[PDB]
Amino acid sequence: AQNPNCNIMIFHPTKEEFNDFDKYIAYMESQGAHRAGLAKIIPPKEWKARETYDNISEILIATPLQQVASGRAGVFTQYHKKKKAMTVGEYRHLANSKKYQTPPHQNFEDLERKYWKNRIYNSPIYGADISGSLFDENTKQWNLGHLGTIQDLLEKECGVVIEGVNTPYLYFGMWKTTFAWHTEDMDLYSINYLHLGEPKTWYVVPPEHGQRLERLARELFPGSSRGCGAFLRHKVALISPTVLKENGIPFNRITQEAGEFMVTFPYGYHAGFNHGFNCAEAINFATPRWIDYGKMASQCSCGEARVTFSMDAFVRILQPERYDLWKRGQD
Ligand SMILES: O=C(O)CNC(=O)C(=O)O
Ligand SMILES: [Mg+2]
Ligand code: NI
Ligand SMILES: [Zn+2]
Repeated sequence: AQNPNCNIMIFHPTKEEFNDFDKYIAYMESQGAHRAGLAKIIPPKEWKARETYDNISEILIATPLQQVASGRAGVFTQYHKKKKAMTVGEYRHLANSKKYQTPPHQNFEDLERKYWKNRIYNSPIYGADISGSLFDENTKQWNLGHLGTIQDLLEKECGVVIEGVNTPYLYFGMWKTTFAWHTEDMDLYSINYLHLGEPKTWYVVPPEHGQRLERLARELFPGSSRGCGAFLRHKVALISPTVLKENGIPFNRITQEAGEFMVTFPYGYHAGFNHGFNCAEAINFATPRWIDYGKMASQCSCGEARVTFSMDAFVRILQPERYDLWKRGQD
């Protein structure tokens, strides 16, 4: 069995190996990369996503989100308070202000210590989930707006044509912006490219151990768990590495830098934080190996999780018994 300790693997594809996206995902899996839940892909030195980032300031962040925490430093939830619209140039100036800028630090480990000690005492503002792309149309390799769609994969595997579309999203971050513990919608893959700026630290639980994280979360968030049998779908709960280690939960950590891709694998729980002003692009995707995970994915039906149009068909075809209850949650 490849990668039996479920370590995060780092890949360096050549320019020739960078041509065929599907083939390279399957290669990484042949080496056991999915057992970690997360892999890093460093593009060949010949590749670029676009020519420059000098002309992005006029992108609008229509609904910036202030991430307000409740709880204790290692075990907390966050809610998102909507703020007034601002441009990317306005948001960058805000991120660099004395109130929001990254503090002085020695290295990534010192900054990680400061994040976990202090995060709850501040409310950073995140530009998340903005439909769009920063890849140039002429970038032919690993262009996240030109991937094979999940609807086409379901049709190729199962024979059924379905409605829906699959497009990328932009994330503009600042110091202490946080992504809560989650797996993807329908336990899909994700791919994330860090276009510019400061790093992103990730934490991940191997897919084979995801239910250990779920049991801890039910213990640590007992009101939320009574409310919803899949409350981590709400994407609000944070648990620190120290707390995970105290409770024997298997996990790994890695820091992504500008110019790097990360891939999350089906049912790989992940969480993390941004080091300072940055911009990432991400999209969900599927492969043949996903179908079995999609059929078994948990679902939130309490009303909270509320998701895209395109998840309807995935539930309806892969999970027909759950469909009626899930759709009640959506309405
Ligand atoms: O970058 C973020 O805020 C969160 N990203 C993801 O969870 C992802 O790419 O799957
Ligand atoms: Mg612009
Ligand atoms: Ni994710
Ligand atoms: Zn729910």
